[PDB]
Amino acid sequence: GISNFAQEALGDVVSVK
Amino acid sequence: LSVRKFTEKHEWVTTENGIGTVGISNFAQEALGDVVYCSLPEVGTKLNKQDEFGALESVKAASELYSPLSGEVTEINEALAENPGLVNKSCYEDGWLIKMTLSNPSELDELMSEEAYEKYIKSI
Amino acid sequence: LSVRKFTEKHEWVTTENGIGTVGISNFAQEALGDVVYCSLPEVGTKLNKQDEFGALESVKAASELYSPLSGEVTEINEALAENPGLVNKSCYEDGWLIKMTLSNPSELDELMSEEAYEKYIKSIEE
Amino acid sequence: GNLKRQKGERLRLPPWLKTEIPMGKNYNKLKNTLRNLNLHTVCEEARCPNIGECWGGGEYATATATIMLMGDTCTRGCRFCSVKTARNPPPLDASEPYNTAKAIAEWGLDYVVLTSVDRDDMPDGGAEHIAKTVSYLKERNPKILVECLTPDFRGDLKAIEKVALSGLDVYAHNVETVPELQSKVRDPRANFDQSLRVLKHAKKVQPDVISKTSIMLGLGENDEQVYATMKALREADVDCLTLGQYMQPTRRHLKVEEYITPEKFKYWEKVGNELGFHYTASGPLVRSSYKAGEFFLKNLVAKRK
Amino acid sequence: LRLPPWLKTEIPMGKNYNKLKNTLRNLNLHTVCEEARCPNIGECWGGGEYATATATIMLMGDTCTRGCRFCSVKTARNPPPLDASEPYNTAKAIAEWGLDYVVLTSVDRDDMPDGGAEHIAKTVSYLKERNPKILVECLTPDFRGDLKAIEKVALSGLDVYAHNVETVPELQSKVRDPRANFDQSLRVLKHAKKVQPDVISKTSIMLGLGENDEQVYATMKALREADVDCLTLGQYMQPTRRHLKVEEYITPEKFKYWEKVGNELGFHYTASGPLVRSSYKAGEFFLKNLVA
Amino acid sequence: NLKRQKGERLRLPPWLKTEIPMGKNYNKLKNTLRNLNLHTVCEEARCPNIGECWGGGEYATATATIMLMGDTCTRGCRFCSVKTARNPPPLDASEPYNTAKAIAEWGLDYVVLTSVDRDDMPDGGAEHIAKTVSYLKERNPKILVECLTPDFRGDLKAIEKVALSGLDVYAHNVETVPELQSKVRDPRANFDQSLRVLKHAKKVQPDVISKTSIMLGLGENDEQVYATMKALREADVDCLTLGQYMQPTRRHLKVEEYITPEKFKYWEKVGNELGFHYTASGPLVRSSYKAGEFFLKNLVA
Ligand SMILES: C[S@@+](CC[C@H](N)C(=O)[O-])C[C@H]1O[C@@H](n2cnc3c(N)ncnc32)[C@H](O)[C@@H]1O
Ligand SMILES: C[S@@+](CC[C@H](N)C(=O)[O-])C[C@H]1O[C@@H](n2cnc3c(N)ncnc32)[C@H](O)[C@@H]1O
Ligand SMILES: C[S@@+](CC[C@H](N)C(=O)[O-])C[C@H]1O[C@@H](n2cnc3c(N)ncnc32)[C@H](O)[C@@H]1O
Ligand SMILES: *C(=O)CCCC[C@@H](S)CC
Ligand SMILES: *C(=O)CCCC[C@@H](S)CC
Ligand SMILES: *C(=O)CCCC[C@@H](S)CC
Ligand code: SF4
Ligand code: SF4
Ligand code: SF4
Repeated sequence: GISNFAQEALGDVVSVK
Repeated sequence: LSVRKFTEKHEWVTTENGIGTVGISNFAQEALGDVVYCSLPEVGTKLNKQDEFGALESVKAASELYSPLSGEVTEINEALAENPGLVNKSCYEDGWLIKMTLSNPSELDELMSEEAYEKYIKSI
Repeated sequence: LSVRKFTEKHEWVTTENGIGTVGISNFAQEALGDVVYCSLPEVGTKLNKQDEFGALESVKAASELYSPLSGEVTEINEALAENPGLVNKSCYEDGWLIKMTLSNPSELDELMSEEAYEKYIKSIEE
Repeated sequence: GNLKRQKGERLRLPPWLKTEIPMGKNYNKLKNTLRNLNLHTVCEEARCPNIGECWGGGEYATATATIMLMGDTCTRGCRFCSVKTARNPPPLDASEPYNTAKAIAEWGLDYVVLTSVDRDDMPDGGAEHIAKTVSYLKERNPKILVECLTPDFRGDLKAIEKVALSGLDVYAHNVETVPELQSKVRDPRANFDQSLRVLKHAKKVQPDVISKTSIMLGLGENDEQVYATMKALREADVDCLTLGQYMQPTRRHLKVEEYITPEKFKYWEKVGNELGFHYTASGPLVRSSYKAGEFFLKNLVAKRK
Repeated sequence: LRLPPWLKTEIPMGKNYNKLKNTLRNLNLHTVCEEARCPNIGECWGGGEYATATATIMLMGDTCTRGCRFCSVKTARNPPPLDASEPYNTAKAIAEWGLDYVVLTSVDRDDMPDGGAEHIAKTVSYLKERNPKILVECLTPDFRGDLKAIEKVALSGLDVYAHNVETVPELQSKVRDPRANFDQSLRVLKHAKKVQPDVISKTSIMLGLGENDEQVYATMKALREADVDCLTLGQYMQPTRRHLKVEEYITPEKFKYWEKVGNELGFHYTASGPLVRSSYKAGEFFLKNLVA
Repeated sequence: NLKRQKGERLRLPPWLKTEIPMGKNYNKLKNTLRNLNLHTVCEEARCPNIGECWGGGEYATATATIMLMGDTCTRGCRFCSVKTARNPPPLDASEPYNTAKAIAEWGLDYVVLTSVDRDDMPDGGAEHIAKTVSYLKERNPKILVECLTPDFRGDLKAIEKVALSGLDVYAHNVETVPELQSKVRDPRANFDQSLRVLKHAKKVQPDVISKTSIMLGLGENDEQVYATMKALREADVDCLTLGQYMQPTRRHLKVEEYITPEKFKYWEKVGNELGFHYTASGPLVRSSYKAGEFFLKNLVA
């Protein structure tokens, strides 16, 4: 998967920007 | 992996499972500048020691690469084609040049150790 | 007795029965002048490539001697003790310097031939 | 090869511009001298290709380097110069002029070239700092020959006068390029007319000094602009001239627009002789400080007439 | 639903970056980079080769009194009160980071009587009194057209007064909060030139919100009639699923086209690009076009 | 151990060792001489500075001292390795013309000319030397010419023949102190005659620059060297050169003492006190050693 630290600073996968 | 050994042409080599990874030292990349094109050989090219296998071209300088070992080119760093700055940014990790076999592994005794190379570039 | 090969320091060498005879070229003795003393090593001295084994002294010049090969010194020319001029009058025959064994017989590949040394001292484009 | 840049694309380096990676005893002797005295050189900061040749010396050639005064960070941002940029660099090191004389004394130089960054934050542009370095050099060795590659000082006549009265032997200031390319190549605080007023005023203050300037080729200029520039330099009573190939120092600086052939540089030296320069150092790797002491003998020949 | 290739970025690396991240939390300061979720966080907070690591401290909390449809900053009817230590702490962190050029911003505080003009002015005064040679740029809110509040910020020793029109006039109602309009944002930049004649004006517009080439040209020409000095053009990117969708990804070639048109109209420097934001390399553009 | 005994010869000091001459500029200059049948005092006197002088610096510095009137001298100086014969061949009329070609081919701004002595010639070759200077100033009026002439046995007409040839530096060597003239130089030369050559050169051409050279290490003492430098400065000699005598062949004079480099730098200080326009002093310093550099760095200002 993806790291929680990275996920919280990743965005919204649709990332969004 | 093994320890890094250098040649007088400022090229290092590390061996692992009979495969040698070749690149240029940090002292050489700082002296060349921003590398913009990596002329690398093709996979399968037979190389002898001190044979010219390619060249590095920077914005203000250019350097011809000479082979530190004798063997057959196994792999080249394809990432250098689209991002040749890896030679300057990560000359010891992500900016390796080629990987080859060792048709004469006794040639590693001719290269300088990492301590010997540091004295070689500083004239001490 | 094979052909002689030269170095970049103007040192020639011939081989016979695994023994190398060393001296300086005619281009070097003309540039040094009348030799008055020859500093030569003693027998049994082990030498490496490009090691200062001796030195020549002339009236107006002085040049160090570097071994063109690696090995052990076998014999030095005793005639140079009382006749140091043999280096000038006969650098390729009776004016040889030392005789030594060969640790690496493949070190002859590094040197020049009679033609290459002539292009080297005359700066001929090749 | 191509030798002329197509749009979007960039040029391959010609073989006559390839140099050797600098190293050796004299290279490290100069390196250790600079680091022990917190000194800088334009050779390192501008990333000159002649470092190995100048710092290495030779059998009879002396190892030399052009010390850069007032720090390694300039106030100008010239698109051709890899020297770092900041609006307010740290204050001047008061010991640098004194330490510079100690560095030259170690190197045993008979001819010394000095330069510096531009310090637009300084009221006098560092003119007193440069003149103090020349003083310590003449103090340590009265028989020394000093050349100053000097900034334009934004045309400040008192600043130019302070450097030209320091006991200087050669007053050097570079126009870098033809007038039509001043805005593209140089910082907007520099222009062609201003650089000629620097060289013209140095001769007015001290007529015995030598005027010297340099031009970079390969930035897009044509032969008409080069000759017109050289003609204007002579009318400003500039004694000698240097022409060289511009070479891209880093990826972020200007790309080379054309690589001038070695024969074409030989022609520009011919024009320099026709126009009456004392000498015209013209060549691909020729820089302002390249063998400056060797070319200084040409000034003494023309001065004798 | 479109996803472009030239708008991709990297996950922040923390070589010189955690120094800024830990300094902002030590002084309990906020920044617009984290709240707006900018993709250029790694490039602005960490210089790759030789770029001074800069940031944009967002003042007056992380919650705005306005809800702009293009902005992901939190919105509340009544945000927490002002922190008196914010102007003083900001001056310390900026001088700590070794910046020669800093740009400050803040959320809109329509609950404050002056809109925070005195709070911003104290942040600039503490920063200029500490370091007179540092360059400060304020991305000021419109203050609902309060000419006294605009005058208070413009007279705080400001180097570059910045207030953005964000988009073309035809898209003001859909993109921005109704308390902000096009003619109001122009009166913020115009009045800063009257009270402080030697100030430098700067604004930023966003592309991809449904505007056309004809509408963009009239906006830049109207900005020049307002004697606005600088201009910034960038591609609008959707912050969260809840905000507006992108309408058209402007090509990088057309982004370069508006840079020439800005140079034609007389803009002192026109910074245009897909990833170009208001403060993106603001100090680098100042050194290349605004010092003679 | 720098002092010499009768039965012993001195050891060569390390500061006098040079390198074997070779390279591009060395072979370029040597090929030019052989194609024009020219000679140089560098090769005939076997100078240890051949590699440095003929090497140059790759711009306008590859230089050499051409020796006119053949490689055979009519005199036998006990310090000079130039060949000696009673009847040398006649002069080559094309030597002045070919010498100007060689100098123009080298692109020199300062050229030094010298020659063997031709005591068989009625004028000692003065016209031949003057004709070489005229050819040089014809191809290049800007060039600076220094002539290291013989004494002409004091012939005033031969001395002024060279002095009025458009010369820039008139050089004639006293070689040693007056007490060692008989031991070192040919009996046809003496100290007072060498000073007459320099005095008469300035007398007929006041704008000329006088120059002379002395060899140290032939048995002279500090009291004689200081007195010789006074007599030279009294004779209005502008420039002085001090260098270490070095044995050219076994058949020539042995070095009596190898003077230290610090002592040479002291004699340079003495030359400045006495008023010489410059004083080139050093172990390997010869009359032509960097002559152009010493001329431009001292006499132009
Ligand atoms: C430090 S500048 C000295 C002049 C002074 N600082 C000024 O601009 O007024 C040193 C010189 O290096 C030269 N230089 C810098 N980058 C160069 C390049 N890429 N190619 C050729 N010359 C370069 C320029 O001629 C410049 O004048
Ligand atoms: C948050 S505002 C701060 C100033 C004040 N709060 C105001 O808007 O008047 C600062 C900048 O963030 C930018 N911003 C926020 N979200 C953005 C997005 N999704 N794309 C591009 N820019 C954005 C806007 O361009 C705006 O100029
Ligand atoms: C060029 S001729 C002198 C000119 C002319 N033939 C005459 O004697 O009047 C010889 C020159 O070489 C120099 N020379 C010859 N042998 C030398 C030696 N062994 N050591 C130092 N100088 C020497 C002499 O000082 C002299 O200047
Ligand atoms: C690149 O060519 C930089 C050249 C710097 C020239 C300095 S070393 C002397 C003026
Ligand atoms: C996403 O595009 C948000 C961009 C925020 C830009 C800030 S960091 C400077 C104006
Ligand atoms: C040995 O010392 C011979 C020196 C010859 C000097 C010539 S090259 C100039 C006078
Ligand atoms: S003024 Fe221009 S050329 Fe000189 S150091 Fe500064 S940037 Fe380089
Ligand atoms: S005013 Fe609009 S853009 Fe600015 S912080 Fe508030 S909601 Fe975001
Ligand atoms: S005169 Fe004496 S010093 Fe001159 S060339 Fe003849 S022998 Fe040599």
